[PDB]
Amino acid sequence: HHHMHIRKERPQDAAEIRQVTEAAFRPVAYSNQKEGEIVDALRAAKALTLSLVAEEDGQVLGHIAFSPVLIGGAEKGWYGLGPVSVLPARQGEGIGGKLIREGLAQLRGAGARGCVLLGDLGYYRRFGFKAYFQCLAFGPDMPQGDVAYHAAFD
Ligand SMILES: CC(=O)SCCNC(=O)CCNC(=O)[C@H](O)C(C)(C)COP(=O)(O)OP(=O)(O)OC[C@H]1O[C@@H](n2cnc3c(N)ncnc32)[C@H](O)[C@@H]1OP(=O)(O)O
Repeated sequence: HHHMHIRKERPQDAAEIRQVTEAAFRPVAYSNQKEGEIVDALRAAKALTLSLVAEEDGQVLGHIAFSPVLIGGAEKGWYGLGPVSVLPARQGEGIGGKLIREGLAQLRGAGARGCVLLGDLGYYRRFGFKAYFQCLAFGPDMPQGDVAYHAAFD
């Protein structure tokens, strides 16, 4: 019962998810510390498409959010990945990678057409993202058009 496992969030997790998110982003120099707010706003708007936690000994160690993105104003089965957050002390152990791979697998399994993200130049290549935006297509390549994240992201 000391094993880490990944599962979908439940309503009872909201405070802890936000605590982990805010801890992860607190020292991030370009962060305006809105990532916790964003997750909660996505949830409030029913736009938190997928929300997974990594849990061990009843504690949330990490979290990932996915939400729909519009392309040229249209819903085309594309999602944005983020935020993803792991407790600072438990980073560099593969938790983030496990959350990302599992989240992508669940999106694909539910009929998604692709995922986009903004982030580190090289890290996300291990999940198939290719290069602003990085993109992972589950079928045809990403259709052209302005990418808009949900209003929660501002
Ligand atoms: C799209 C977005 O959401 S961008 C915003 C991302 N989130 C943040 O910036 C918040 C602060 N940062 C974090 O919370 C974390 O650093 C995250 C979520 C980005 C990554 O979570 P982690 O659990 O540390 O991810 P993970 O362990 O899979 O990989 C991190 C690095 O540790 C390395 N690593 C992990 N496990 C091992 C291991 N057993 N041996 C050697 N290296 C390892 C990884 O290769 C990676 O380094 P690399 O990019 O040079 O290859």
